[PDB]
Amino acid sequence: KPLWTRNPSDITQEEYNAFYKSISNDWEDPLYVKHFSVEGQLEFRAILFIPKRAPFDLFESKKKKNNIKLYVRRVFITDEAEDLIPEWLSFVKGVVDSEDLPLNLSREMLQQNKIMKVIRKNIVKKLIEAFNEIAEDSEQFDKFYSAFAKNIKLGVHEDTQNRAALAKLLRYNSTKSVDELTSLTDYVTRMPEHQKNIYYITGESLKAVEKSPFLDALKAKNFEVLFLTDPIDEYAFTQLKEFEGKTLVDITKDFELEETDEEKAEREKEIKEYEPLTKALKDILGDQVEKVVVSYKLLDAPAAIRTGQFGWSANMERIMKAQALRDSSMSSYMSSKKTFEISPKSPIIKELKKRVDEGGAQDKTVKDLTNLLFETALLTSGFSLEEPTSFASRINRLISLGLNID
Amino acid sequence: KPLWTRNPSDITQEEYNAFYKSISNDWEDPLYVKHFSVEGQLEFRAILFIPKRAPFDLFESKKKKNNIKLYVRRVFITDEAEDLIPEWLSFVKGVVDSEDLPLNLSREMLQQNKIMKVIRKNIVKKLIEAFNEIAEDSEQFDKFYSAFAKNIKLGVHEDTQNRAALAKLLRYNSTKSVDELTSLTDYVTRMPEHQKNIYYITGESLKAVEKSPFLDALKAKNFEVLFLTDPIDEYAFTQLKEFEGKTLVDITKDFELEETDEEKAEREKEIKEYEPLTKALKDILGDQVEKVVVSYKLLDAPAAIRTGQFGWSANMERIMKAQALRDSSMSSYMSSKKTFEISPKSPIIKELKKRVDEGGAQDKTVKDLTNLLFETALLTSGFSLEEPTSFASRINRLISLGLNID
Amino acid sequence: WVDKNCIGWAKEYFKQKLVGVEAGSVKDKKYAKIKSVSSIEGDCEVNQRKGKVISLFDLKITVLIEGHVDSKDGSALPFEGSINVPEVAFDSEASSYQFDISIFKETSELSEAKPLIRSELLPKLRQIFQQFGKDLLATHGNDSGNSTSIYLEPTFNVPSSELYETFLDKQRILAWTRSAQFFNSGPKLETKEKFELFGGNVISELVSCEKDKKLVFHWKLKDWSAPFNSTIEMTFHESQEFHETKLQVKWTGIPVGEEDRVRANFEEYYVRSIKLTFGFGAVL
Amino acid sequence: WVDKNCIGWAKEYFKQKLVGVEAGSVKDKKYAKIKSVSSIEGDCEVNQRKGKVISLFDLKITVLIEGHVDSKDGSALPFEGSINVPEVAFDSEASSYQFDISIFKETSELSEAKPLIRSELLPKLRQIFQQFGKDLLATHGNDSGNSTSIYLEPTFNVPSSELYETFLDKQRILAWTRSAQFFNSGPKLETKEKFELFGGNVISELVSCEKDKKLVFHWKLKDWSAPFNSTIEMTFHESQEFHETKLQVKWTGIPVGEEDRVRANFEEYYVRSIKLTFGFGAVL
Repeated sequence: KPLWTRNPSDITQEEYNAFYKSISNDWEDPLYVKHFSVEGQLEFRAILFIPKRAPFDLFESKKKKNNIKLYVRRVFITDEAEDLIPEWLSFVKGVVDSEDLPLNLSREMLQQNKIMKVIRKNIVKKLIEAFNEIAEDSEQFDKFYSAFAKNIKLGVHEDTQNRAALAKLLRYNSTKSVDELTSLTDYVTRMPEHQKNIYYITGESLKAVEKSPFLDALKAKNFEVLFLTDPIDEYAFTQLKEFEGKTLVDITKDFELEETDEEKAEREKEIKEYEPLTKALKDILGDQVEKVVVSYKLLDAPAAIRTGQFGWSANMERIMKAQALRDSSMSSYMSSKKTFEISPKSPIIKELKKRVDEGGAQDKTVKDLTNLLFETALLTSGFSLEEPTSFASRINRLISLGLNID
Repeated sequence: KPLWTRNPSDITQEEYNAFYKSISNDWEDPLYVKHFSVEGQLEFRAILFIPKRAPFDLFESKKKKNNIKLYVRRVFITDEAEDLIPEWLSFVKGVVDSEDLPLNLSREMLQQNKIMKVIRKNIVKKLIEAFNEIAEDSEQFDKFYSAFAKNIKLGVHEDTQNRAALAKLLRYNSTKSVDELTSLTDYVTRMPEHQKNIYYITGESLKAVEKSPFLDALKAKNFEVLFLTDPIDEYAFTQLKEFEGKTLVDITKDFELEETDEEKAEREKEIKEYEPLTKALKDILGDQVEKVVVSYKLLDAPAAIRTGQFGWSANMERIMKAQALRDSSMSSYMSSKKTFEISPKSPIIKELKKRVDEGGAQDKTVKDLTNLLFETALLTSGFSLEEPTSFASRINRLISLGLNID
Repeated sequence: WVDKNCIGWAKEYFKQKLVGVEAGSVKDKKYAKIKSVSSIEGDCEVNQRKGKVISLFDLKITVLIEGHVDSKDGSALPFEGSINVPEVAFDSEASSYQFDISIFKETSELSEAKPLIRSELLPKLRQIFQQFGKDLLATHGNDSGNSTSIYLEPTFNVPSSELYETFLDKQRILAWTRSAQFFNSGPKLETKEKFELFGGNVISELVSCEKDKKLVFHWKLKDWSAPFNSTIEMTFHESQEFHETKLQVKWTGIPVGEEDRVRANFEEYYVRSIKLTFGFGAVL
Repeated sequence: WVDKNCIGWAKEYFKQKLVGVEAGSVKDKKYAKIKSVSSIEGDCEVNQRKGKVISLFDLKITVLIEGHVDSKDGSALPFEGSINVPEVAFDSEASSYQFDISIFKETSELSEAKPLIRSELLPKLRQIFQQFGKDLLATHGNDSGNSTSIYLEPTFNVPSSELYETFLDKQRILAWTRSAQFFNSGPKLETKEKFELFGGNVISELVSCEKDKKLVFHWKLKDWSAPFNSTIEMTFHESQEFHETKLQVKWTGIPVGEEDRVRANFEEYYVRSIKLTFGFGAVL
């Protein structure tokens, strides 16, 4: 008698292990097992295995050796079932046995039918339930995440009816969770009552975002910010757009941070004094930025580059510009729009305001310093310079003036 | 009467145009035609067409729609034979008729065999001859290049029998050919008698390569250097490794420049006196660089970052860090063995050597100055920065000292 | 008679039930109402092969909603939006229905529009979807030409004007299509202009256009019959709070044998290609 | 017979002809000589189907060369190298042959090695390849188990130390293979240590190794028979001119019907996987 025809409550763990060792060439114990059965008018018994790592051996690469095997009335069909399981979910193994599949004339091929799509949706929802059960065991969930984080993020990006269900499996670091990977539910439960947005920031690595200047202000309000380290998590974040009524806000892009009415008055009475400075920065930067705005999303940073909305992020622009087949003739310019954000509580910005109040808005030294500030803001924000020669010359001038070289 | 059964001298242009518009879906005329016939030990008649632009439409995606049609004894066989033409060459159109090809029982499908390999070699060599003929008239050659530069570069990177043959079709800019795309033969033609290395430099765009400092000294000795812009030129260059006996030298990595005996004798006396400065640079940088050598491959830049030998170029590393397929757990870290090259002709290096002579090798000012110099040199060399917040803070500190901020 | 296709019956039942559902009254401070059902895609079949009446219907629903919410000045700000559920099935639970609710031209003053319909409009749709299965099993238990229309709602990360001029710029159109044939000397598309795309398979005709608002084309594929000429209308709904555009596409005149082929061809050659060439949103 | 398999005859003819050629005399200051033939892959058959004798032989040749060049200060410096001919066919012109000349541990003081081979040894190889077809059509015209050996030469852009420790670090091995099974708890591979790779298909055992210069393993495939066990020998070479590591690999004991299979498996799973995971060279 086959294993999938028995009750899972009467099957030992060693039997599942032997079944995995027979159907899979891996020697390690499968990280999780899921034997379930759907009854009613359509019946199928599926045993699914979650490996401890990515099954990327591929001794027969580019040839179809799909992991999920299909059985029709306890008869093996083939190993070319591709649409039975999504490609992003094509990392689990196991078998599924049914009796209502509309096979071909010779009963050796299954393609172009809708009776298999409902079984596929049942498989993916049962795999979601299995992942949720794995989430109860943190020790196994750490291995599952460190093995299939890219897969779960691609699944969040691809699927729609399971996007909100798969969003609960996302584990990231944050300013208050630098030691362990926190979840979105743990974030919204730790979120203050007045906060209404889930703030996140992307970067090339954790070391780049651990000291990013876009956090300080959000740390002044004690707002927790999620950290994104892979180039694939943005694909899922731009598809989620919200979680449990709390929308996702990327602080590297242009956004609004609500403040009190007294704070609004204190900021509107202070921006009106920096209008000539902002106009000078705008007409000296040209078309490099859309606007130079006095921003209060910084505390000690003199200036920063905030990519205007409708565009990408810093890490997103970095991962998109390094694609050879994406654009080779400079046809994409959506992410070219940026904003020059300045913090009025910085001594450099106050000195620039005093200088433009004196009337030296068109001074060569002020123009050079503003251009160098724009370049270092592009640098600290995560954008490559259009020409490092000007930045190098300005750095050399600063060093020469520091070493008393005239 | 089929066109491949007639002589090419008796076929006009309109017949070729009609054949191309019937076998393909394009409404425009083909860029070049090649109607040839081999009657030796291998007998086959091949008609090939070069499209004006890259036919990357792929309206019926994910299905076998190979470009070159196959005919056996004036009988159409199938449209799934993709092994007849390489994947990099799978952009030309046309038909190939033969009589010695073995087929299946019904003679509608072809399987793997060795007889098709010689036909593939004949096709690729005749297409190389056709490209060389296109090189005679530049009016169409510029269109062919702007259409299939990536294709020809992937071809010269992949193939090794026709690697030197495909190298003749490479057209790039240089320090003396900024107005038009020059060839490698035209480059070695203008090569001086004392130069035996084809120097090339890669970057993210032409604007950054044109103003790169690595050319300055190379322009002092009247040495022409080629420019590479696409992320695929580096691979084809490291696969070529030589052209007409002239070895390819990537100046972004370490190399040896031509110099006389008196030049070596005059440079060793200047290197020996800067040895404590180099040791201070080395033991201050630590892990970032493997060695600090007084390099003469620069003219006026105070410092630069040169990738340690046996490493990768700047553009190659920038693209490989963005592949997003194996970067888990930082699997690619061998390029971290950089080298800090310094030019003692600049006043900055002279002042640093004077400070070291005074005994301030452990001063914090020297330390943060050389740190900032290292980050700006790594920036100008074409590499990304780590934790740029400290770099921005040092820049702001120099700005504050420039603005007389107490 | 052994198998009964009830996709049209399900469409009529949804158009009868989903319409008129209101979250309150028309005079309330916060109010919403489903104007009409835009599209009902999938399949709804009833089979008697197993001897017992079973319904394995796989359907996806998309409706349009109109209402008004509160504002800071005390006035009622109207809003138009869409509500699409990607899966309704026989085995779906009452709390398993995922509702993708979106507001066209979303603004901060419309932020209260999303939770409202989440508290008074969602349970009604849930119970309607739950009763749909029982009504289907109780009803069908015992024993030019005709065209159709589809609805699409792709989300692009691009301003409305940028995408509008991208859908008109001949050079950019040839860029994101890689095969284009224009019969006019004009640099950009104008009213009453025909052009061919995708190796002769696509033949479209710009009929009407509004500045960053609407684009109407007479789309037709080469294999269709002569009298079958479809009409596609694209409406731009760029947002102001989150700043995203949602190209509302109403595609009528499609033959009954291509209504699926026209869908996957759009999400790949009209949505994915633009997001790959110009980068108007992350896509793989 | 009308059909004559001539791969072995071509191999022995090349082994009898390619050896012995020298770029002058050993007494000279610059000398080179083909030591032996490394590998001859492909197929060489003579068939009769078109009313005349034909031979559509498709072969790829690789040989080793030894010699010495002149130094700048004192005595001559010896050098080892390899010559790769990727194509020899019936339609190949005398000047159509391409010769990939490589020198192990090549440096500046060795750069003059290649032109000599290009001035004395290349025409000899050209005329030999030309006369090969003539003697083929003249000779074969009209009327433990047996194992073989192959030789490959992959290129890697990495110092020899890192590439050598890559084939020994169990963590790096599991990284570039993504499937590994070790029986010993040691962190680094040691002598007489067996381990499993590539989903139970690859059975290897490190039998001998030197410091950054040699790596000898006993290679075995699962579908192979019991008394069939292959021996792989890999040698590292750090060139001071190209600044790469040309790891020459030699397989012995390969079954008579597994040569191209193991060649492709090594070129894809051993070379390309390392060049994409660790970046030890270009891959596309």
